[PDB]
Amino acid sequence: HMTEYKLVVVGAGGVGKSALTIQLIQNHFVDEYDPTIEDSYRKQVVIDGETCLLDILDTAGQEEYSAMRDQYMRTGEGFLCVFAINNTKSFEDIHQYREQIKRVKDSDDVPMVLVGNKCDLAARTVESRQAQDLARSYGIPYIETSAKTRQGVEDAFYTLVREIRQH
Amino acid sequence: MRLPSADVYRFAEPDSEENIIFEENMQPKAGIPIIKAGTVIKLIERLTYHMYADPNFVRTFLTTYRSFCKPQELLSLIIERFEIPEPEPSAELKRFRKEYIQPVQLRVLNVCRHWVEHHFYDFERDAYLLQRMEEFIGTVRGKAMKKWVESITKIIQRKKIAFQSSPPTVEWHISRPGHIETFDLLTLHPIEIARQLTLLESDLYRAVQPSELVGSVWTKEDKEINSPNLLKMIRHTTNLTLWFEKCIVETENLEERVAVVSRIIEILQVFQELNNFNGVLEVVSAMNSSPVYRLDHTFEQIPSRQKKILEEAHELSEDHYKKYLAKLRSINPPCVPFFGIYLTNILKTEEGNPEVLKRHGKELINFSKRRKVAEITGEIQQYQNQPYCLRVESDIKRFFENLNPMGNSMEKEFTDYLFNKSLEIEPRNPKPLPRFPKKYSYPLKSPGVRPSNP
Ligand SMILES: Nc1ccc(S(=O)(=O)N2CCCCC2=O)cc1
Repeated sequence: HMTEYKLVVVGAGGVGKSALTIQLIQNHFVDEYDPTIEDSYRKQVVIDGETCLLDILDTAGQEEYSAMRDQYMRTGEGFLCVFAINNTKSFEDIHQYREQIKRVKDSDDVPMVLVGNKCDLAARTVESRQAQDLARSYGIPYIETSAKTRQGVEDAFYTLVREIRQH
Repeated sequence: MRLPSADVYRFAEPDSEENIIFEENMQPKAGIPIIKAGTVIKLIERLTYHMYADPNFVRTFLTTYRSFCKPQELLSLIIERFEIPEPEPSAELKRFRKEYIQPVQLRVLNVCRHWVEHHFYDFERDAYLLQRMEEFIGTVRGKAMKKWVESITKIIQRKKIAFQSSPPTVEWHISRPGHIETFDLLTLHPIEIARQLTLLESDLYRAVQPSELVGSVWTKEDKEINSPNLLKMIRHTTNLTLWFEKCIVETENLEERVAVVSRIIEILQVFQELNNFNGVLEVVSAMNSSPVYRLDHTFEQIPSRQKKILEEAHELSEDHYKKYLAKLRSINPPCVPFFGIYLTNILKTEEGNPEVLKRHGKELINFSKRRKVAEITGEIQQYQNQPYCLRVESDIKRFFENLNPMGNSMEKEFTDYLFNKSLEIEPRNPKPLPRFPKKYSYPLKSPGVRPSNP
């Protein structure tokens, strides 16, 4: 069988976090998503010559169920920690998301990427250097993505698979 | 038919690829085409179509129109639709009045009636919208319309003013009726804890309206204004999960903690039998939490039957809720679904599909996206109709409504307290297992989950 990677998207609600996985799964060119089917969260990809399947969990909309997160944090193999570049509180929330994941995994070395998402035309409040400094203090990569153009989306998920592979 | 010109009546402009598009299939039971997209004028024309009634489209349109059309703009458009001029000049005028004017005017009143009956909150939130509706309904003249005009006035006035055999006997264990001061996880009867929480959770589930969900409003900055019932339902769930975790880790004596965990799995069994999936997942989330999941000495002592009950319950959420979904589909009401799945599906449907479609450079409202949202809200509504045949015990209810495990602590401080309690009661290896004194003066033996009387 080809390797299956269980990926988990974590981050603040209300700031377009769902666009990351939606854009990955959409071929680009097609704007017609059904979240009720397997193909909406399972994607066969080829990364550095090696074929694999990405099984992505994104519970966007369920952030108020704050006592239900430990389950997916325990099963997930890699985490995309997402904040919106126009929302400082979403950036400041990353620290606790990472602390929970570490606690649940019982480890300081968990495959993880920091993702800065440009979710709309509004003004940037988190500079790339602040986000790069935070990512370096955690020992993880930083990737900026655009929700409108799909730029960086592939790189955010592929970099995470490389972190799992190199763990 | 010879309809008037577009310059005198906007809804007479003929259909084209530039103003209306359809899905390939027909409405399953009606044989009616499914609208994929259209200009608002074409959507209003089809909302009040002369050739036939379209209740599915009317229902969907009224549940979801606010993302592309304001309530004040809709009322104008349906009033404009009702004011049909006669074509520029008999046999033509007699058939036009009976096959176009009369049916369109009657479909407008049907939209007004359904609007006031099922989406009265638009009128409650905007008193001037109700003024204009009452004015317009007062101007309607005709014996044909009179009956429908009177029905709308009765719904308005009522909206402004604002059944089984015997339920099972209430179960009691250590705590007796009225001894509210001793009510707790182990002293209340496990059957009755589950019944009362299912009643509470059923009512919280039933109070959630589509106005709290359409447009993903529970995730936006005004969520506390627009989705209060949804957020009360989610907060109760979270609170019960934290209460179960707190009951466990604050029971420092191992034997007592085994009795606590075992009692919660018995509550889970009753939740499973009542089809309270929200309650099942409250328990599963507590068992899967960081403080509880690591209590190996506690789980070692749990009887096999209860380990298997918990394991089948844990399996419901695996693989994107695959087993949960199959099970919810297989059962019939009464039930308490897990709301979270619907929230993600509504949100991802709204964020993953475009608001507008473009055909020959013209913007068409993507109606199919709205229909997908209305199908999720319709599925939610299907489970809110059937109540439980269980009696309310006012004091147990009040006990569960007023639970506050966190107290005055913030979320981080409290979950850090639970985890550090877990570490104290069962230290990480190779620290030895300490012993702790017992805290419960009453017996730990459960009465079981089989009802005590016929
Ligand atoms: N990517 C992924 C991560 C976690 C999982 S799960 O089976 O743990 N799970 C538990 C939480 C709710 C949904 C779910 O599927 C599956 C795929």
